[PDB]
Amino acid sequence: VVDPFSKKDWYDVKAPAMFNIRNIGKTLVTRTQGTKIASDGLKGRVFEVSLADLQNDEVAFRKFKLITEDVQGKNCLTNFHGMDLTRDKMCSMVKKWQTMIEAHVDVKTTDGYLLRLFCVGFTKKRNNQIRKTSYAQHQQVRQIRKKMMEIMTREVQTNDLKEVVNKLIPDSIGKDIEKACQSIYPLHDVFVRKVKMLKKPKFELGKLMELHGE
Amino acid sequence: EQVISLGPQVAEGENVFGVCHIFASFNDTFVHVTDLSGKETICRVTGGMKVKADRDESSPYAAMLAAQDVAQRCKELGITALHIKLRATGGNRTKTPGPGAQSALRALARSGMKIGRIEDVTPIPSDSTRRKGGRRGRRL
Amino acid sequence: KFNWKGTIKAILKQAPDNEITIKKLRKKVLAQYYTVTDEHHRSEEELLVIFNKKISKNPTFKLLKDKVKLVK
Amino acid sequence: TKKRRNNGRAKKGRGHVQPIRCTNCARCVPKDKAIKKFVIRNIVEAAAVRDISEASVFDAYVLPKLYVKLHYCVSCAIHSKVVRNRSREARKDRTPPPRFRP
Amino acid sequence: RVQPIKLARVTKVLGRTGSQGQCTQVRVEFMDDTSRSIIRNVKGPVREGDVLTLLESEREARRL
RNA sequence: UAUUCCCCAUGAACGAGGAAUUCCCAGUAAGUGCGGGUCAUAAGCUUGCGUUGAUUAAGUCCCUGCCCUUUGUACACACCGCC
RNA sequence: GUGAAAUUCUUGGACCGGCGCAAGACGGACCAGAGCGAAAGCAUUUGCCAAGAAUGUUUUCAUUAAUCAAGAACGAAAGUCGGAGGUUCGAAGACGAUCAGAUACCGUCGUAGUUCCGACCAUAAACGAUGCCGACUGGCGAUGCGGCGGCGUUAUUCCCAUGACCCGCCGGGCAGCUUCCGGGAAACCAAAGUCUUUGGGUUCCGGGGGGAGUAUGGUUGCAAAGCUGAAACUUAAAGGAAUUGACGG
Ligand SMILES: [Mg+2]
Ligand SMILES: [Mg+2]
Ligand SMILES: [Mg+2]
Ligand SMILES: [Mg+2]
Ligand SMILES: [Mg+2]
Ligand SMILES: [Mg+2]
Ligand SMILES: [Mg+2]
Ligand SMILES: [Mg+2]
Ligand SMILES: [Zn+2]
Repeated sequence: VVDPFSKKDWYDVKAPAMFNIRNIGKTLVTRTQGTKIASDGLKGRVFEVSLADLQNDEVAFRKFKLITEDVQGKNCLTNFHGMDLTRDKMCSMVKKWQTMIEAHVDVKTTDGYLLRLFCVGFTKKRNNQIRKTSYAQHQQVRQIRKKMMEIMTREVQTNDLKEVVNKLIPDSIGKDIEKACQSIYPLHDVFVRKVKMLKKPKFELGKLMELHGE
Repeated sequence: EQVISLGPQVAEGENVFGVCHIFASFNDTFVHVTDLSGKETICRVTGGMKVKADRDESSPYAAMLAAQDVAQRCKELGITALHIKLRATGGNRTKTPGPGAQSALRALARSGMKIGRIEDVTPIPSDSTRRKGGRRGRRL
Repeated sequence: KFNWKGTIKAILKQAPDNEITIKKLRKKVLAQYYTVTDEHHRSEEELLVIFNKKISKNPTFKLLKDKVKLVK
Repeated sequence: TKKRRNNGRAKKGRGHVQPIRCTNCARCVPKDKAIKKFVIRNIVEAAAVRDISEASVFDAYVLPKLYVKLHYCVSCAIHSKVVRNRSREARKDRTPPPRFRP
Repeated sequence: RVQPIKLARVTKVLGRTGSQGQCTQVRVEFMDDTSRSIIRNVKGPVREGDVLTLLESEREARRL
């Protein structure tokens, strides 16, 4: 009979300490009653947040996933869950008369956060070029792809999630790939397209406090 | 305003956000509004909730009326700003949003709501799952 | 069902020298058709071509270049 | 008689091209024969740009574009007036229509 | 519940429409926020420079 | 089987018209009479004339058609075609 | 969902939003008058297996060649047989509409099939509606592969290479524009030219329209059917390409 919004109380969602804008926003949930709890129905929510809403001066077409992991009263503490580009940016880069090279690698950080990183890069027209198309041959595409996979593997394989996300914030990996592949075929729109989480160990709460603390 | 139980206890200058999933297809429009996660629904008004003619559920006027009702309800629940997630039918079928995206987004803005990020979330397949018309299509 | 050949033969019987102009015959046949019929989908042009097939394509009738004559 | 030198399609050095589905009737068209069209229209529909701009919470926000690629069969392209019949010497003209810039 | 009655002043006429040439497009401006201006369909002889009344203000008019 | 007219009686339908459909934009439509033709006898017809005098519109190609260009055609008695 | 609706699903909570899980398909945008393949055909990454054209070559053999009845390999889709699998579509079928009717077009559901493995079938507007091999006869700009040669720009790196671009040349390709080469009934075609000034080599194949790719015999196939294939009789035109009109929902 009664409206259900009198049975709800508002919580606050906190980003980790990689970002300087700590407060994401406000989520709500029904108050605990019976056998269903507020906290277990609150965990596992996913907040796709833009990067410009977490960093005050970074780009807007990159966005982060930030699953919630624990509840500290009126606060929902989140941890990194994935990264993606916006739809319009990805649709804006893909155009005709050039070759698109994509690569993906499955790879585990030091603390057991097995990821899947997707990369993308496009062949670049020279400034004095008068031919219409800029097409890499198949062997050039294959060794560019090989360089992409080896760079992503060496960048995330020897780190853990904190500085891996700190690499993903300015996308230094894409700049490394673009710098490395200039001797095969010059690429210009090189990004890490998408980061996917495949496995997480055991939820050490002290680690989540370290991420949310200093 | 204020209830004060319904609505978050916030300051007076800063604003609280929601997500407005606008499914504007042909034959209908949806002005669903959720919280930031998308798991909690605040309000949902569709175009067919406002007209009783069954051919203009996708008309811009019905989308405007749905957007106004959604804006009033979300305003009395304390939500003041919205991120927009525009959507067509997509997948196998058309990728152009329907006739009701126009007036729904305009009416949300003109009803006194702050607009955040706008994004397209139409489902795009990587060439999957054969469409229905037969091989010769629909011979209207 | 309207009977085309029987109505045309009946009109040609009630005529001087079993002889009638095509226009008068067409007028009387179409008036008869409209006053006895039960079917309504047929158009004016379909009725006209049906009448032309009825008069020009019958062995009992002859066309004296603007008229219809009953042969014996 | 043979109407066009290409047979209505861009198939020169191959036997078979993969079919696609027409975007508004779902007819199977060969990919080289289809009338393709790329649309980079604005989401926010510039007749209504100022209301969205003044209602925005940011100060400098650039509106996203919408990127759809359309494929038409010949019948749908004619009926939706994407293309039109032309005379013979006008038929063999391959230039795109002018961009009506001013 | 409805937005109030709005008065609108007619800027240049945009031609005839309505499949019998019965309506015109007018590009009115709202004379309260004069910067705000929309296209509208009017029946009757219009004569740009005069004032309309709009019961439902923000509908649209499709561009000819 | 009343030419027309006059007088006294008689006092019928008709209460604004279904589906359809005609004509018309300014001294116009409509109302209203008056001449001419026909005429021995004679206008509910027509052809002219004044008189009173508007509503709506200055558009479109939707319906019915016309003109011009490109286009298709197995029609040329020409789509009421051919089959 | 449609022109409009209804069949259909829905407070036993559909549709919408979130997080997951599973299944089988299919590989978008990039993707082109681009490539490869005898055709049919071929597009997610990586690895393995054998193959191939072109190019380069002051390498070998030395006429070993071209086209080919009989014979042989492959051959889209649909179809058949057996075994897996069945997401989506969807012949048959049912229903809802529309209609004078509506065993249709439109809508809802849905069998066989669509997918994989193994075995058949041998047909397509299987088309460039154009046999293959060779020679000669205009121009131009591009493009793909290989090679050669040049001012400069760019990358590592500071140099010589090697890549990205720029300017050309040669060879083999897919094509384009232009031309009173010439041809052609013309449309058009640089091949459909080098043809009464008629002969480079060779295979298949047509002889007015129908009957008819039918009958019959043979032969292949599980079948469906494929291949080979008449005659009686009938008929004065059937066709091609252009022109003018008329008509065009
Ligand atoms: Mg509905
Ligand atoms: Mg049609
Ligand atoms: Mg033709
Ligand atoms: Mg083929
Ligand atoms: Mg097959
Ligand atoms: Mg179905
Ligand atoms: Mg099969
Ligand atoms: Mg013969
Ligand atoms: Zn179509």
